[PDB]
Amino acid sequence: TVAKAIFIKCGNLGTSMMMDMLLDERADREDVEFRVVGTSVKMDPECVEAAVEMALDIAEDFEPDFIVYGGPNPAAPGPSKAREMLADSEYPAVIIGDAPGLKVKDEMEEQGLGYILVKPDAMLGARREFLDPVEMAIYNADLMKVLAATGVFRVVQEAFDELIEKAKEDEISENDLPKLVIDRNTLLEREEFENPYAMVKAMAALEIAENVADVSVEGCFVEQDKERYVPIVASAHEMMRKAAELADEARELEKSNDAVLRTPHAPDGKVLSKRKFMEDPE
Amino acid sequence: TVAKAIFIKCGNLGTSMMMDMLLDERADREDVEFRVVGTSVKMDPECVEAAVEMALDIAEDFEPDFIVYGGPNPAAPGPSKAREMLADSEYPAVIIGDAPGLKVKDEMEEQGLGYILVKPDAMLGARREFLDPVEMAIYNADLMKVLAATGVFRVVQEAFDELIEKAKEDEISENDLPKLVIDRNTLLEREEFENPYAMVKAMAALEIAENVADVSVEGCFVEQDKERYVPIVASAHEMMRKAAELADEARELEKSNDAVLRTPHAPDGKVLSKRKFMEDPE
Amino acid sequence: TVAKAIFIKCGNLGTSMMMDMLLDERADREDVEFRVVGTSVKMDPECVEAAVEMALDIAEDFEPDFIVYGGPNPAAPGPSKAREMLADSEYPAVIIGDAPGLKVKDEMEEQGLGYILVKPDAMLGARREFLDPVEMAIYNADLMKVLAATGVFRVVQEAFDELIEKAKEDEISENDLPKLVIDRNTLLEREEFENPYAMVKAMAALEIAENVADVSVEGCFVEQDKERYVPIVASAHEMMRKAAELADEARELEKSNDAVLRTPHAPDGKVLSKRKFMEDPE
Amino acid sequence: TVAKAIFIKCGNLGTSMMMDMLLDERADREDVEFRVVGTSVKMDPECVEAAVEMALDIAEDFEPDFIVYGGPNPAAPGPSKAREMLADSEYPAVIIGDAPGLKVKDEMEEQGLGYILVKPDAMLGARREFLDPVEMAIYNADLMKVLAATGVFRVVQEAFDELIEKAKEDEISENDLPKLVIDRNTLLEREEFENPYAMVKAMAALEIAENVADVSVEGCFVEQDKERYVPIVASAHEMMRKAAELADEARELEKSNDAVLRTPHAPDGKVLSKRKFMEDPE
Amino acid sequence: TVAKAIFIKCGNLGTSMMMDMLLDERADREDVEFRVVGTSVKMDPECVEAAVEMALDIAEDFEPDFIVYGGPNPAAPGPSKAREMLADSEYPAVIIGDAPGLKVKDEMEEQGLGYILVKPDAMLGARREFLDPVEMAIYNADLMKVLAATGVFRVVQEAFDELIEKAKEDEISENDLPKLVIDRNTLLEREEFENPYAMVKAMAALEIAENVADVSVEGCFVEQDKERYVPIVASAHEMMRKAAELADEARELEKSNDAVLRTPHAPDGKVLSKRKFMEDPE
Amino acid sequence: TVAKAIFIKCGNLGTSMMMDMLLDERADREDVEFRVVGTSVKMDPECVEAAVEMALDIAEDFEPDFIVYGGPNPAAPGPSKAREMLADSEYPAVIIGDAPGLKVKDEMEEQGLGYILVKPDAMLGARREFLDPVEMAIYNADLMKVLAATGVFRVVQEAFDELIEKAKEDEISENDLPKLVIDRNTLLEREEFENPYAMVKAMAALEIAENVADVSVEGCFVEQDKERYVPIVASAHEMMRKAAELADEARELEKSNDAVLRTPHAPDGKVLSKRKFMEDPE
Ligand SMILES: [Mg+2]
Ligand SMILES: [Mg+2]
Ligand SMILES: [Mg+2]
Ligand SMILES: [Mg+2]
Ligand SMILES: [Mg+2]
Ligand SMILES: [Mg+2]
Ligand SMILES: [Mg+2]
Ligand SMILES: [Mg+2]
Repeated sequence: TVAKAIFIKCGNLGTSMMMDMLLDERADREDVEFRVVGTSVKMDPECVEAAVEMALDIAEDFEPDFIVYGGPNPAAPGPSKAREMLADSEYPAVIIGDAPGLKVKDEMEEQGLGYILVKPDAMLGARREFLDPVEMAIYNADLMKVLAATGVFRVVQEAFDELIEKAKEDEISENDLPKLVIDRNTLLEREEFENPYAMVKAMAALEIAENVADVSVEGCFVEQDKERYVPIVASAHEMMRKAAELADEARELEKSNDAVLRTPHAPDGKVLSKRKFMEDPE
Repeated sequence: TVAKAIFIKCGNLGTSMMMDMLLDERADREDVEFRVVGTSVKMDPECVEAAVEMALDIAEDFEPDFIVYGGPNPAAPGPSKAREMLADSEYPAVIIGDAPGLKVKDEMEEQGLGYILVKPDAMLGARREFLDPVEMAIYNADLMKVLAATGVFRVVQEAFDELIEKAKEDEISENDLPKLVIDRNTLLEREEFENPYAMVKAMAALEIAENVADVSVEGCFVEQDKERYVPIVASAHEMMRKAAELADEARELEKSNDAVLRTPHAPDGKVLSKRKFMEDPE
Repeated sequence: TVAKAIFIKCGNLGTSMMMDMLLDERADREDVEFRVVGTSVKMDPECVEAAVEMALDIAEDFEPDFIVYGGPNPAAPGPSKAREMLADSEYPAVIIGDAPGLKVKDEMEEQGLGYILVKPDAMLGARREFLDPVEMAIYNADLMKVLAATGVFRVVQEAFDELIEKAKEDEISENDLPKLVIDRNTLLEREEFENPYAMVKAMAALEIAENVADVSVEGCFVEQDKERYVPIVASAHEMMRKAAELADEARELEKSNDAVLRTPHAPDGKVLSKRKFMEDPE
Repeated sequence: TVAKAIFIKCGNLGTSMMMDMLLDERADREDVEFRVVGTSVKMDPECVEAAVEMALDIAEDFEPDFIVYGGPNPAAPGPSKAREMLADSEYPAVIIGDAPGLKVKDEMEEQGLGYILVKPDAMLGARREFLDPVEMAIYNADLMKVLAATGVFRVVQEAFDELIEKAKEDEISENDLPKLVIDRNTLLEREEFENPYAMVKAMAALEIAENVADVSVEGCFVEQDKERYVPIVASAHEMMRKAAELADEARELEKSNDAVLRTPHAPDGKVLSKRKFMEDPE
Repeated sequence: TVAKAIFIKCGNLGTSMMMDMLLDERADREDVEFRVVGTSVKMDPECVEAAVEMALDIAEDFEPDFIVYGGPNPAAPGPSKAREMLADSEYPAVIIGDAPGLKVKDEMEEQGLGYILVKPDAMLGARREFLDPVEMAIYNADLMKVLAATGVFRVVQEAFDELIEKAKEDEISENDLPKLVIDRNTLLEREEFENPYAMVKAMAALEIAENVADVSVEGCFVEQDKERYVPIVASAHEMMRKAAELADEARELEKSNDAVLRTPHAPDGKVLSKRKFMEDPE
Repeated sequence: TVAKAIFIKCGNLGTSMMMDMLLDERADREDVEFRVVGTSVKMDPECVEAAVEMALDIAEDFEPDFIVYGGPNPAAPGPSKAREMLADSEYPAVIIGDAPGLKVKDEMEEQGLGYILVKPDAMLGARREFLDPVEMAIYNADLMKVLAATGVFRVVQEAFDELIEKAKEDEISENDLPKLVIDRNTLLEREEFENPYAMVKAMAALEIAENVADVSVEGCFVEQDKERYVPIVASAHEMMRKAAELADEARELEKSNDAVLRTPHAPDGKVLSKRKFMEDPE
């Protein structure tokens, strides 16, 4: 049995960039089929409605088991429109967002929607005087390293792998949909790191990443004097570059102990596991 | 006038991940509208045909000025199917690929297709014993840093910004479509770096990135003994992590000279430019 | 001529550690004379009363133009007892503290006391399972580097030096007592850095340092499960270590531009200035 | 029993900055009480006399079990005056100093004084053209990191904790006073590091720190041409920065082995011990 | 007992620099005696003939069991003249060279010569506008670190040591002459590293080092525009510097596991072995 | 005119490894011809005599303008034998050695010999339990980097190039022979570095390198307990590794200012100069 899902991407978040690929890392899974659609970085109501309409049009013939909408701020006008539309459909749906989505957690539960809110997936320093295409890619590279090496992406992988198993049995109820809020403390109960200083460095990285959002918000929405907001948004990006270095340090500590956790998918979808470098995943 | 384009993403390449977002980094461009569709990491003929069918179905009402297909190896069976389908349509199209696409350069020109082949966008170490979702994200983070900080993404941004200006006048001929092959030497004629050692470090990074592909190919397709191919594909990822460090070093050298090039888009689409940190882009 | 002051130290703050020495770095100023007294790390009301008693006791013959009380949380029982005793004395006083001091900011202005509150001077992870003497010294070394290389200590040096001048004019009124709150944004109003990225890295260092406090507070006072609070306080120390590294990176950028600001004292007390390494300070 | 001591600080040494704090890192010991006095950085005969007078006057009602004088060069005029005054007093006393103190080791033994001479606690590059307040704080941050992470501060902690136990017998014989000389080779007799390379990197850091003193002395007291002495004193600071980086590397090695030694004090003064991060100190 | 050999050095290779010293690291072996002769960096046929003449001249009385010729490109005119003269002599010979030596591999086996071709021993960026004496020494330092820390020099040490044993048995036949080609994959057949990531980082270092050669060749012999060839040769040197850093990182991983392999010679010549730092070599 | 010289190498010193190569970095000088002979690492009286005999025998027909003997400790038995033999010969000669050579500086002057004594060229940690071939190569790679990047090799290059010009007069007076002692302070009289912090970091690297010798001597010739001497010699190597990192940092600072001094030789032997990367050497 093959699980099917549609992913909708409007605006950009580190987790939404990677969400679907974390589920079939080598494209050799025989038990899933996905469609991805979106309006690139635009996330205003008009564009989001168009993205969701594309998804629901495709859904008629594709018959997805679930639909995922990912992008910044579930509480903003565009994303709110996607929530209304998905909540109004027959398809089980999950919203992937950032910390600002906490504001509409109750609304989503009432809408029968699942959610994964990633607090360290911080908004970048989006002022024209600082953020050009290259800087936007450098920041996303640092954020991707943080979310991957700290183990945050493994939490997302697990949540979706569980939903995929239920999708195969056409047994996805509203109570099966995730209601997750990820942050620094999430790491305390993961079996991610064998070395404790790796866990602690990873936690420091996620704390710094979560803190970057407040700096970006101050420089993009509060401060209006350019002589002040340009340095402010740039400082947010310097923070994120150091958070990636902490995440890199944590991973190198696991390498020193030959204890790097790897959880690849088998062709039939089963999530395997290994720690030692030369050990086969099982 | 608003330029419209559809991006199709099958399989994953660092350049295809970012291609559309490099054109509207803060989502405030009033002169473009994009639709993005794809089948995630799957790039076999069946999936690619489905992705292209989605795009062409959307194209009827969306009326794009051009269509872009991005993903690994334009010469593989799946991508070749996309090339046939796009070549058979009325829509000007561009193929974004990696070095293996060089094999079908002549075919694409005969098909009336543009192309941007990025040699340093290297295939990862895709063996199940090593590549799990987290490792696949860490590698992509390093590759994204390399492609961004060396200036490769600025070359892509420029090529598409030129096509967008022509799209606005509905004047995109086959001769206007790009025919670009990017590698280490491309950097020699860019006005990217003010400091020469930054350029030289960026070139070293792209050379190492291009070389990673041969290692990944050896470990994934040639070597069949796991005691040998697992270390081989892992060594490819260690190379890419050092290429990202070189790219980071180049950018820090530009920072030391307060000469970091930034080329953000104005709301009307115009590509602005600046070097000094406190200088407004113009 | 020759101003005099008494410094009282109870508990420890990075700023209180260095405050007096920042005013006579080579012990060759002839316009100042200082006395330092305290009860070491203890800062309970009994111990703080004893410390101010010592200060007030020696003030009788020493005759200080002003007295300084420095240590953590001026809102706590111990430090509050000290503000009480100093406000009702015949010597103008200044309170050096950290962010919690903001709770009693107005109360201090009402008491006729001066103050310098350093937000980035963060409480450390004071849990017995983690913080031994060596770890405390390591954390203080990192904090000392942050406060010094970001330029925060220069702001403090300048405040006390201006007061030392007002004091020589035997006219120290309340309107002369400093009323400073120092944080990341303090750097925007300074000319500390010639290189813009050095200032932005220094800002990021101060933001991380300020954020360390919330983590230490959670681990010391809120979280009660030791499997969680030990990793939490350690993650605060890993954050500070990276803040120290950003501060170091900033200073190295100034070195690359041969623009390290140095403001040494002359024997008469005047603050000289220089930027180039081989430039005499004027 | 509650042991009591008075610490006198004139001039600045890394060990004198931290000595008292190393004995009650979280201020929760109920078996000790300290008073700290001094004249800040000034250490001339006049100031040191005043410093010891304050101490002796306080000693009257405080009734300490021992007195500690810490500062650079026990052989200089001021410190020599302090040695005579303390040697003459009724209180058992210990002198904390640097390598120049070796010149009067026999003399202190005849004066009935204890001593802890720390060779790596090197004099800084005190030339006006180079050493301003910020540079002095940066140097001290590096030196503190070296003395902490190499284990030197634990040697000092242990010596005083041993004396405090003796004091609880209200009988400190001259025989009980420490007579220690600490340097690179001190580590060979300790079990500070579980990893041998961490021990040898720590030894290299202490050797470099010890060697800094000779460079500082040359630039401050021998070389008279500013074109030569400013570079000489700055080179001493670059050496101390790298010593701190070596000490940091040693500690990260202990982290990789989850073997960081921690020896916190219990509320009753007992020194506990632990190696594994998640293990309770016992 | 006491084997003898003559080493001839013309031109420079990292391996030829170190080959003889790797056999008697502390100059205390009593089973070997060596003579070294050459014409420095010159390797033209006239200079190489003179060097072999010296060797053959001293061989008359010295009576070497074997002669070694080491330097770049055994396929070039100069080195070919040396293979000619050595193959037609009464002393068994071995040729140490780099990758270009593969062109004449069969030709050398036909000449009855032994060989050790080190692929990672890459030609440097020998253009006058870039390579001065200091840059050449820097490049050689990085290459020397790569060849040593990755374990390549141990492979070479072992080849010559086994030959030295065959030589003492006065039975050195052609079947005893080494026929080695060393590259990244050579490490897969060794037990050099206890930590798997140290071996993978060492493999990546050797792959980058091998790739440096193609870049140097392009800049020195193909590219003719100086605005392009100077950056090209410099990028090859930046690559080697990162290869040296990966090799260093690998060695540090072995240190973290206290597993640095050491194979020192005993006075009698037997190769001892040890892994733990404090373990006597047996 | 074609100057000729013979280099004799017994034992190993960093300066003796590179001395001849520093004079013809690309082997294109047509004004010089060299012969190099030696006994590898052995430097006992027997071997050194044989070494000088080879040289003197070759000198007959070669007819060099001067002879150079390079190796550790000019004062040891073997080197002393070489000094006597060369002093007695008809050829002007120069002795290259390390700091122990200072012991016979007056003697060499009376022997009519020139000398270049390099204090930072430190003896390595030659204890069997620690120094195997790989460790020796690693140490030498770090030392080479220090002597190259700090500018010491340029001092040596210049001294010999000055002597070669004299030799082209077929008249080298004793007065023409170099009498140099190189150490940290040598940099103060050079204009090697455009950036002053690069100069002081290079000075710090040479100081650390010079200080390594004393640690090595202690572990090799003074300390007899293996539990103490193995850590001692390994600590000397950790110091040299950090000295190399400092020298690397100095060079990267020159790169940031596009001010890397390069002084390549022209085909006729003239020494050219350039600072800016893209500028031709003149
Ligand atoms: Mg439903
Ligand atoms: Mg409902
Ligand atoms: Mg169910
Ligand atoms: Mg067409
Ligand atoms: Mg056509
Ligand atoms: Mg046209
Ligand atoms: Mg439990
Ligand atoms: Mg031109």
